[PDB]
Amino acid sequence: PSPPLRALYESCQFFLSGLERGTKRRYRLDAILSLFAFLGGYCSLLQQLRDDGKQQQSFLQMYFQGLHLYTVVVYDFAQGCQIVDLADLTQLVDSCKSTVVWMLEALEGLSGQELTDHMGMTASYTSNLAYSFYSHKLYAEACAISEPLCQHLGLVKPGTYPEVPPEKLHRCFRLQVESLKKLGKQAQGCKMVILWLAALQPCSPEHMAEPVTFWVRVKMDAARAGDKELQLKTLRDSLSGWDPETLALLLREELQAYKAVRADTGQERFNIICDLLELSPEETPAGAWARATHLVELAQVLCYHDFTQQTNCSALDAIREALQLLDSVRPEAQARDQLLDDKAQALLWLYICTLEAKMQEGIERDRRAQFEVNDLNYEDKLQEDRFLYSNIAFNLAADAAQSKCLDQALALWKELLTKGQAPAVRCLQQTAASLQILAALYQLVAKPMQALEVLLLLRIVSERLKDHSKAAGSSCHITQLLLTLGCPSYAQLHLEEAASSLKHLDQTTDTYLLLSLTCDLLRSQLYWTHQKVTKGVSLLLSVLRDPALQKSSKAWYLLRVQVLQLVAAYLSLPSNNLSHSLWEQLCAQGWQTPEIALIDSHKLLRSIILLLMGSDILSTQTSFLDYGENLVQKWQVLSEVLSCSEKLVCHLGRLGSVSEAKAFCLEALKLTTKLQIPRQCALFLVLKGELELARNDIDLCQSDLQQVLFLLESCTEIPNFLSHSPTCDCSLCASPVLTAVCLRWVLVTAGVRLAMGHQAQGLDLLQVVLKGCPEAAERLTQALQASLNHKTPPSLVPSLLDEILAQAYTLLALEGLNQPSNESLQKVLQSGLKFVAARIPHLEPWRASLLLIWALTKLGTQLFASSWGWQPPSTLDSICDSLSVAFRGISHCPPSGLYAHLCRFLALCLGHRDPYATAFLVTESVSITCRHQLLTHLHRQLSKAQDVPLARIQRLFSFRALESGHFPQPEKESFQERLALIPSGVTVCVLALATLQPGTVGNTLLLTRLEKDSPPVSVQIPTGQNKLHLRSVLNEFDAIQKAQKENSSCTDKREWWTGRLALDHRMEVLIASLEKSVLGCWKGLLLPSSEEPGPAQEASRLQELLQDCGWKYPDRTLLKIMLSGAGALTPQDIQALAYGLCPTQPERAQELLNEAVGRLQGLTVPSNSHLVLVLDKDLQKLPWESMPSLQALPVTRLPSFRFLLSYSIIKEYGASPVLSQGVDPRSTFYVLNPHNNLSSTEEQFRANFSSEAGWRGVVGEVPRPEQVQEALTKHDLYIYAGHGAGARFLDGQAVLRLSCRAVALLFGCSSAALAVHGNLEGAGIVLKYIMAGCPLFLGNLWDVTDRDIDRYTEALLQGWLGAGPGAPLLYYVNQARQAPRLKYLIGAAPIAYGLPVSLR
Ligand SMILES: [Zn+2]
Repeated sequence: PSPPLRALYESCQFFLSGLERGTKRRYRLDAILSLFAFLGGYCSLLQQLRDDGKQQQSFLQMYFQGLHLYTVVVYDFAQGCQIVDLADLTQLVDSCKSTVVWMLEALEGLSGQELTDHMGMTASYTSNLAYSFYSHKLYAEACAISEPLCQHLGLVKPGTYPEVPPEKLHRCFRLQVESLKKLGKQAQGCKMVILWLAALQPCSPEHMAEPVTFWVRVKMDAARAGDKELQLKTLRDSLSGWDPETLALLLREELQAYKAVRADTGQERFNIICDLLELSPEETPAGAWARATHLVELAQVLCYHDFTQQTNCSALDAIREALQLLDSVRPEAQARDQLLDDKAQALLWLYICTLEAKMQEGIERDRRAQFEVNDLNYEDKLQEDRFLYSNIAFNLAADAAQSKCLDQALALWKELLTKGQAPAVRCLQQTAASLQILAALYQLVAKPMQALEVLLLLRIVSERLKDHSKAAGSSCHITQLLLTLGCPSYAQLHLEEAASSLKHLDQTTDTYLLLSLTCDLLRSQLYWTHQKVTKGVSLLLSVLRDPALQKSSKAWYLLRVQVLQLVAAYLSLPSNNLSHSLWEQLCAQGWQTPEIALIDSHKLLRSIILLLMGSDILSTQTSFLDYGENLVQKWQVLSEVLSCSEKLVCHLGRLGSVSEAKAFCLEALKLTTKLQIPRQCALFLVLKGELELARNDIDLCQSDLQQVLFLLESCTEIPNFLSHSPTCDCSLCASPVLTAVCLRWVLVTAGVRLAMGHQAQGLDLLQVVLKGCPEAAERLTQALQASLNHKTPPSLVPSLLDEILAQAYTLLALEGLNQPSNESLQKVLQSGLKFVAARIPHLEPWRASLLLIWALTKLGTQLFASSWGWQPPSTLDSICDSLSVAFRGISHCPPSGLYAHLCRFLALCLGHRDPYATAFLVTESVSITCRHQLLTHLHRQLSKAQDVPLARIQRLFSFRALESGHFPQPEKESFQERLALIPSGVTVCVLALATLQPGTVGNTLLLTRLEKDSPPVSVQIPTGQNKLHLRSVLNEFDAIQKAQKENSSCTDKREWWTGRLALDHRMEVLIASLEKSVLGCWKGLLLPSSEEPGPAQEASRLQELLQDCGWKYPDRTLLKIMLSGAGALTPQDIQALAYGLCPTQPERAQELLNEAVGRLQGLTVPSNSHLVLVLDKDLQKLPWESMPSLQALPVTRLPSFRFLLSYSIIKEYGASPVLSQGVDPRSTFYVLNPHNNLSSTEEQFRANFSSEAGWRGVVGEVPRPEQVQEALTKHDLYIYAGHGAGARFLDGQAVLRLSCRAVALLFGCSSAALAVHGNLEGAGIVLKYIMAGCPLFLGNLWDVTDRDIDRYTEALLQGWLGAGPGAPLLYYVNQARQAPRLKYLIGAAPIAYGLPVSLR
């Protein structure tokens, strides 16, 4: 009784002493006995509460303390639970559940204060027990121990549990809801969430956020599980008789939660918005406000999903209704900050929906909208299409109205956010996201400065929202945009702000790593612009080797794209910077030239865009899944694609490849046509005009310029923009992109005028361009100063404006050469040289061009005649040094036209003083564009791979595979290593034309003979001093071709035949003039040497005497080569040699040479050998093979010297089977009469091609690409007799993809001919065939009139196919030229490309 109760105090003291002894002592199984003792004490406490009648508060506090001690002991036990004590924790939790039921009963009738104190202690004990149980994964036990609490909690009216701790209430509720979700209680979890909401009802909605989030989570789990009844059981029906305003707020919060989740939620949001519309009234301006907000949300939902049938409303109609409602609303002073940014969101989504409608309409419009003799210009015609009228259907004046919405939204948001006071908008998150989308859209439409304004505002929001990741992201974007414009200094402050803000994040999230990598990449870029390349390479290498760059995610892909662009920027630097050690480290990654990196970046961008919006946008032949960041990323990817295309087009146009540049330009034009943006269209049209100018197509360029003028006059809401003042605010002057387009327009117009011969107008226009560029730069500087407000004009602002000025200076100086008398522009060379010298590693090719102009100006002939040893019967030091420093500038990536001029001019200057250097320079000036294309093709093959022959071929062709030092020590070392690799018994001859004027054809021929174990031999032949110049021969050849075309179209055949005979006589005269008037006595350099001893002895003896005779440079090899053919030497050529080499005592030299020829007469036996001819773009047209002296030798022509070495490498690695085993006359595929325009050819060649062995053929129709595919890859002999080479079926790009393993006999009109458009190098299918690795290629050089090509084909085929086991094809090729009636008109057409090929 009372004494026992008094003893119960002593018992409690003893229990406290035991607990002190049991402190940190896990009772384990003895916890059960402790709980039994506690249950006895609880019975005693019930008896005391009966006796209590702080009468009972003291006993309640004692019981609470005992329960707290028991809870602490159970928490320790669960901390040391492991596998076993969990079972003991079950009994402990049963006892604790009995105690919790007792505590809940005691908490009843707690009146006040204790109702928040005793119930608070009960809640704390329950929370501790629940944490211990749930942490032990005892979901069922925790649910059982927590069921009594929330059940009565939720059931009780709002008065109960008043002002209870929301966190404590959340803690139990969150634990129970999480346990239900993990167990998948489904309905039970939803009802518990309902009780959670009911209990917390009298409070502000931020406390309701977590329940709502849990409701959305459980609903979406039901969604993955296929449940829909829960989704039907929405908040409206669930909450039932609740206050409508709270229900509307809860539905809005649920809508935002559904926007957050990463799943497709179109229908759920539609249901929520419809329910919001039903709840809202339409008799109160607050109702109008709610209706407008719901309408803009409905517009967001409908702008991407198709729900028209069940809504009977369009996005535009809904958004216009919302706009009218918003404009009608009269606000209240405290809530104006919501009407602002409500209007802004509405206008922005209006713009987005109108753009989407335009895109869909254009896609549908474009989708439903859908026999010349030579095929030289087939790919050009195929590339070109008719879409210029679409541009007229493109520049509608609705664009100003469309952009007005975005401008007004920006203005309203600026007014909202500028003021210092914290914004009162309910959700700043959505404002920040919409600001990001607006900035992306502004970038996409080529309005950069306005986009920067938005980004500054986004950072302001990040500070208010205290979210550190977005501050770093926005600062990185700001720095990237600032550097793209060309302001180096203003990038650094924002970069440092990003670096400072980066620190406040956990160092394990992907965000931290991505931001750190981006900042390091930006630092590397900033070093590149500030001449710190040495550590920039280190930073770039550390970024590249980092394994986290390869993680599969869309955010990392854009970082990879930017890294690739920076790699391309680094790969465009002269070898003086860095060092040898870092160069192969950089090249070891797998990118050897900037264009390779740019192409990889473009491919990555296309792959990214493929994953986001399908593929209908890019080309004509899924769902968007708006997810948050996807909306921003779409516009970002489109803008990046456009910028990458612009860079690629500019670089490829500069290099000298025009076909690829035109392809990229047309693709970009199509893309800009679909989106309906005139500003980008104008820039790409101007670039296309510039590309067309280089091909000499004046009218097409003029049409494109007219289109540019029409578009410029369309958006401006002799052209008028030339008269603008230096300072202006018009749309053309306010924006830098438009200013760049306008400045390019005048350059292209001046180029066209100069081409047409209208001089003195092009100079006038180019003066305008030169004057205009710096003033535009200064206006851009002022504009950037106003926006960013640092109030300090930042250093310099280099940009694309610099390149425009450089090219303008180049063209002005080049025009200066042709008119030497005008002093006013004779200082432009100096001015441009100073201007370029300022930016050394940025305008190097332009510096090289200006230096070449300076050298040719100082040229003022016999000036180069003291370096060679044959004269036809110090300034040099300065020219050599200047040309050397110009050569080292562009060696790493030379333009295809300036390199040849530099190389051949320097080779002329050096002369026989350094034979090795002269030979290297002459060899390094032929077929450079082919070398670039082969490097790109090799990279494509190697990338397809995931090899050793490919690696060695890459080393042989790379521009940087050499050591360091002076000029030309590494060049000579590499050249000697190449020379040691020459196959035996092969003599290589290079014929190139030395051009003085960099636009015309010269009159100097350079000849080089390269041989194994022999020093190189070089010589120069001037042809301007004698009649019958080289240009005379070229003009006569062109005249003969045009006369043949004229004579082809006639009716009477008498005149036809007479004209044909006269033309044949003219061609014979031309062929004779080639040998007897151009080469002269030096025909012997193209003949095989001698192996019998005795010519060497005679050469040595003659050398000793001729040294005294007056030979300025004595060479034994020259005499050996000339005397190896002593039999064919005529008296006149002997006189020419003696007079040229020996001007001191010509008479004695003539006598000695005559005696030497007499001694060597007869005892000459030239033997097996092979000659390779390397010709430049102008000499390739002439038939060198049909000279009388060369009509007895095997001759083939190759694009360059490195190709022979590549053939040797392939033969050593045993890839090519033809040059190892021999063309087998069993695998033949012939194409006869694709389109039936020929009749007699079929009749003649049908039987001759039918009755054979293994001759698969197709005759009558056009072969499908698969057949020719397998006929070129797998067969051995491919023959085509149709008109043209066949580019209609197998275009060059299809050929490049293959491996060529056959010999192609193309018997068509101009099959082997290379098209020379302007100053560009030759282009043809033969080049692609050689790139694919063709052992031999045969084709005609000029157009043929048929009926004699028949006889030539018959003779050649019969002879070579009936030869026998094995014979050289070149012998029968030379023997078959006598069959036709016209021996020089049709017999001289065929030529051979490749290496000699024989049968088994
Ligand atoms: Zn203006």
